[PDB]
Amino acid sequence: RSFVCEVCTRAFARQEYLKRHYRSHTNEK
Ligand SMILES: [Zn+2]
Repeated sequence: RSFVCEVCTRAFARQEYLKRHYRSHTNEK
């Protein structure tokens, strides 16, 4: 199954980009 960022509900082609992408959520409000 694909991978969507429960944060920005953004989907990616790979979890990698997600895991990392999450690193950009360290401070997002
Ligand atoms: Zn996100």
